[PDB]
Amino acid sequence: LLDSPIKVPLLLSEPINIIDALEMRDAVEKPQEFTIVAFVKYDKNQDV
Amino acid sequence: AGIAASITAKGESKLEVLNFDFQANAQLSNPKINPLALKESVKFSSKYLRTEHGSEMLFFGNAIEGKSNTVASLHTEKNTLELSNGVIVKINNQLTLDSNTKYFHKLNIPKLDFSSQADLRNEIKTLLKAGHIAWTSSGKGSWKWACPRFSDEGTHESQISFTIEGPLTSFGLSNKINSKHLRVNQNLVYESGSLNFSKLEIQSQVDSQHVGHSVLTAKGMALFGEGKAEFTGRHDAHLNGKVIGTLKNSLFFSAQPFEITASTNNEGNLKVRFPLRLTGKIDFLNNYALFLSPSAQQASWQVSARFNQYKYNQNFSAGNNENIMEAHVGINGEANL
Repeated sequence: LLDSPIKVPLLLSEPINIIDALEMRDAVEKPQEFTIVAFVKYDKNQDV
Repeated sequence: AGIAASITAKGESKLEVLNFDFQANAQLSNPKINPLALKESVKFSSKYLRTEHGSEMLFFGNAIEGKSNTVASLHTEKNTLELSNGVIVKINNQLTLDSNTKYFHKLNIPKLDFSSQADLRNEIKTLLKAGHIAWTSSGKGSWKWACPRFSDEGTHESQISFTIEGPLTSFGLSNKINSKHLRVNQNLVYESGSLNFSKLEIQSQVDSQHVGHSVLTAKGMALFGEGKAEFTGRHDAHLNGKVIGTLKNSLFFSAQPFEITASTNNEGNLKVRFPLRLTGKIDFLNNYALFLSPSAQQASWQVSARFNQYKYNQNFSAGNNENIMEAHVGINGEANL
């Protein structure tokens, strides 16, 4: 259920499934991988 | 004081159409003596669609210059669409603008042997000044396509001439269009100087193989203060095809101080080819003549309407004179049974 395609719809209709383009044979027991990494920083000169 | 804002967003997957390549940049500059410069450029690239924009505004006090272009282009197997716009605006003492717009497409659907193409240039040049207007544009475009249900080709040419200076208005319209089946020229001219006169002139010439020809010409000269009106109204229509005949309309008059005369003349000889080889014989004489004076007047109206085998003449004529009063009614009509 968690292996469904994820995309932003510029074109809503998919001529080929993203999984099909990925060529996987995903099963229920296959651990799908997701990792989000975000960094944010605001810089103030210590030279006052 | 300046700010640099740059963006690079890249969302990637398969199905390249689904892959976009976005970039946006913004740069601002502002010294204490206030000449301001601003610039922008935004880019996205996905196989399905690509549109590009760049705008750079400058402000040197009284002087302001605006440049901004945007061009989009669609690319698919059946068709490739192309739209481009460039805008140049500058304001120092007058407000003059130009905005050019090129459109293009080339659509081809070989499933039914269909090909369509149209290139349109839509450009505006405009100048604004206190006491003067200079506006004009050219609606230039052409077309072509061959489809079993529909096939056409021709060129369209429209020019719009407008201008203002002092208390006189100048406006010139002239449309010239050509097509395989329809050919027509439409010139229109108008001018009126303050509260002095009014010049109206019409030039319509329509060309049609199936219908025949039709000519409309008419001209107007009105002078104010003295209350004179003198417009010339004429027209000739040749009818060909299912309806064959001639329609002529002469419209004459002269409105003058204490004198007004109207001459209307509508004539038509029409033979309409109905289904089952039945012809309607329409022949009518509608003729009018009027005169008006403070002391005497007259009105005459005469109709001679005839359909197929039924003919009808209706006669009426009234004349006001101190010597004699005219009052007669002439009614005559025959209907074969």
